[PDB]
Amino acid sequence: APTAPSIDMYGSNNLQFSKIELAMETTSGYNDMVKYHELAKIKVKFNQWSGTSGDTYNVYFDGVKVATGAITGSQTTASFEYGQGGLYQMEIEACDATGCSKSAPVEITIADTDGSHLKPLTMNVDPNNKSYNTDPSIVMGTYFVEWGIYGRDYTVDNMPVDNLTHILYGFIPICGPNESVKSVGGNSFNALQTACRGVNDYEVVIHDPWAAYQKSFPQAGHEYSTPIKGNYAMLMALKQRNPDLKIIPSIGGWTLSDPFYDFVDKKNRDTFVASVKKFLKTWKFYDGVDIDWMFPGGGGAAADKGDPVNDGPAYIALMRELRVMLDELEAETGRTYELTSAIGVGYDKIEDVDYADAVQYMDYIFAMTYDFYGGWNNVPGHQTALYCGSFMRPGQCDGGGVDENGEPYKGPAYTADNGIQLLLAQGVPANKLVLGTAMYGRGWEGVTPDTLTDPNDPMTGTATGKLKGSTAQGVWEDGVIDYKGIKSFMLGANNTGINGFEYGYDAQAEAPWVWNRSTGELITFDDHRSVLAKGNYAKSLGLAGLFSWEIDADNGDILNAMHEGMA
Ligand SMILES: CC(=O)N[C@@H]1[C@@H](O)[C@H](O[C@@H]2O[C@H](CO)[C@@H](O[C@@H]3O[C@H](CO)[C@@H](O[C@@H]4O[C@H](CO)[C@@H](O)[C@H](O)[C@H]4NC(C)=O)[C@H](O)[C@H]3NC(C)=O)[C@H](O)[C@H]2NC(C)=O)[C@@H](CO)O[C@H]1O
Repeated sequence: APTAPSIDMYGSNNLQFSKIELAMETTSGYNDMVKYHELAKIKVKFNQWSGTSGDTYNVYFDGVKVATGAITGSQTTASFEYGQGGLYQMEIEACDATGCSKSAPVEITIADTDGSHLKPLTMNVDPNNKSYNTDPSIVMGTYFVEWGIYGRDYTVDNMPVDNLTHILYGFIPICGPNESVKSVGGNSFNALQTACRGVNDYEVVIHDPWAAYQKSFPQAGHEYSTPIKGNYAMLMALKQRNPDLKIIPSIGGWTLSDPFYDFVDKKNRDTFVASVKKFLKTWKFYDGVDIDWMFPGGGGAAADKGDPVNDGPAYIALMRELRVMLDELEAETGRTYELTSAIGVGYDKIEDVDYADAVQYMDYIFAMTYDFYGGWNNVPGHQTALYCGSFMRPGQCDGGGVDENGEPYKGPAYTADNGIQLLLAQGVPANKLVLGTAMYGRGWEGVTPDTLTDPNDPMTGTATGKLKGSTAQGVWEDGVIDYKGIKSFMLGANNTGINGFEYGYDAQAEAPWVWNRSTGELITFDDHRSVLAKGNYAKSLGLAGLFSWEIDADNGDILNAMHEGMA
């Protein structure tokens, strides 16, 4: 037998290889920054500085032969390709006529976007998040936002993953018309332009590559040489920790829906669908696709867009086409992929789509049963109520009555049940509907007692403007506040109200509020009681389960109540 091969670690790139190349120190176009390979190029060097080198080598991964070639001289380079990610015990064998000798086993790392090379993620979850034995068949979803790692300081390892079936990752942009992005500020439009350089219109990209895959997280063991970092590497590790968990990219959202309006042309859908397939092959930790178009027929961020004739049919066609594409992926991989959508529940949004048609291709509809009322005007109301509140006029709930000016209502009032019933009325099965819970409040100021028509219902008052405050109190935008902020600064330990605020609950609507009489500050949100009511409602109707926006804003109370309501 010849001399046993000795691995040259430096000449073998410390045995670290990757199926994906990701730019870490620059920012450029998506296709410039991200290069995915179906086969990793492996290059291992070994030495035989004494005795006979032999004639032939064999490379083994966990005892399975993966390469073979010739040995010449004391130095040998073994170049081959390998397509499965993970950690393998590598042995290199040298053979001649007299026999074979093997190197000592050493670990080789081949990175892939399924996280197979990564150890399961260690968590840092707020202990206020409780442990539950909820039926795994019940949907328990939430949104994790890409930008939450900044001011909100909320990272993947903070998620109460044991209390979730679905993580929706917001948001994936589509290259093309995106004027609505400018309303965000923070240089987000320019960031999108950069990402889209070298990318065709209607193809998906990553908006924030720093957050997505570049940022080094010490809790995930990231270092300079780590081939995948950021939120994505952490989500990959999360898949290893919780194998039954579904992680789904959310495409669009309020600010990134503009390109959807061009899906009336099938050519644009074709381009999009193909890009999504590429995206799911590149990022293997993702378990499907979620479409967040706000909204078919219009009424979204872009006032100049919306086609009530063609948008709904395009939406249905998109779902059909996405399902065909996902079926291709299922055939190629043996995996199961999910197709979902978050949708508006206002009567004027629901009416623009035949969801009975669309839903045949879909696993779930995430019914966005919030944002019913808010700081966009000075009219108080329950933003996420199950039913019509006491503040509503007779006939307002169903929409058959008349407003202040004598003008008839144009449709049923904005409530969760009104939305759900409209979807059911179309023929959508209840077991595909997921009910939305809010982990945030919307709010006003100047709703002082004198503005109220009913003195002990602040929802009958009138605002002077939006709720204002600091990010310390969870106010990231005027008129919007994190639930955990409401709890910390308005509710207090026993939900009795602090800092001039009082707690109230509309039993008719199933909706809480906090009201400061002196400042006129009023906040509408979901709390333990209303979320219990939502869970009991979801069970009674046989809905698929519950979902929420956004997990960073919860302190545990809301997700806790979601589980307790579905018990
Ligand atoms: C029932 C019904 O039809 N109601 C309508 C309301 O939906 C509508 O109010 C609008 O509601 C959407 C959904 O909640 C909301 O969209 C959110 O917008 C914020 C910014 O305002 C986004 O958060 C930002 O995201 C960017 C990236 O895009 C981040 O960089 C930025 O840091 C984030 N800013 C903050 C403060 O966190 C959210 O991502 C986005 N949510 C979703 C789900 O996409 C709009 O803001 C609401 N519009 C207004 C004007 O308030 C209402 C008004 O149009 O009309 C009702 O009829």
